[PDB]
Amino acid sequence: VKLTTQAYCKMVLHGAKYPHCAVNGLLVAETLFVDCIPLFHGTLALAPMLEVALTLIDSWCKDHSYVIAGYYQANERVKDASPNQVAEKVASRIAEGFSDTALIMVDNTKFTMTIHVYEHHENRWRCRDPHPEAQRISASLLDSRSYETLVDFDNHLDDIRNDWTNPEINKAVLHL
Amino acid sequence: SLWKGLVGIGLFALAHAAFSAAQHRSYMRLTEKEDESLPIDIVLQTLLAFAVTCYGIVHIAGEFKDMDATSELKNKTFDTLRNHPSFYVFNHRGRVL
Repeated sequence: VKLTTQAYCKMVLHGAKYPHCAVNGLLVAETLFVDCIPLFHGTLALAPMLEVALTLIDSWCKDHSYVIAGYYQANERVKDASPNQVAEKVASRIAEGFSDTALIMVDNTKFTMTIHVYEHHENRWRCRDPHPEAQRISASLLDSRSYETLVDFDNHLDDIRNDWTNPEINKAVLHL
Repeated sequence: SLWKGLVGIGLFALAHAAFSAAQHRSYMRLTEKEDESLPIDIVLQTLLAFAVTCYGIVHIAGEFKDMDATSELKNKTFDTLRNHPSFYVFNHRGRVL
């Protein structure tokens, strides 16, 4: 049950690039979470795009021997932290194929220097307790004003030429 | 914006033609001939001024546009459509900063 620096980085980055709309993304492990994906922003109570995103990311992650094992949502309003039906459904669907996946919701009422992890473990996604350098990395890159070249999936559906893996940010944080 | 200069040149030349022709007319009424027509040069000058001026004013007149609505919808996405400015609310993450 580990937090990867780049995961948190991409996560809060997506949270900041669309700061007045609710967002979800998706963590991919091979429990160690290994890479975040920003996929959507907007309404999010609509299946088809979600269904095809899940399918495509499966077809692609098999090639590198990764499985998803992880969700995260971040509501639009700051003063709210509650696992709305949608995320519950998506995490019960992911745990039908993994049976250990964990749900995340960022508090967002601090949003500077946050996590609220749940876990199902036969319970309705109940809470747990807190388990650095990545914080510094986050702060620096945020003030680096770089979130404007972070592509999500919703962008990919308009301009196919993007790359939802965005390895530029990966190598960038690697240099730090 | 060279077509503007083209039009101003046509106008200037046309005015020069009008001046030349007025003074020629005065010559006519002064020598009491009142038989002859205008010299060719003036005619050619004014006519070319006219043609050139039209060819330039057509360009600078403006530009046509399609009458098929969806032409201007080719480049557009939900992000513009969704905002609804008259229903804005600010109790969100940005107020942190």
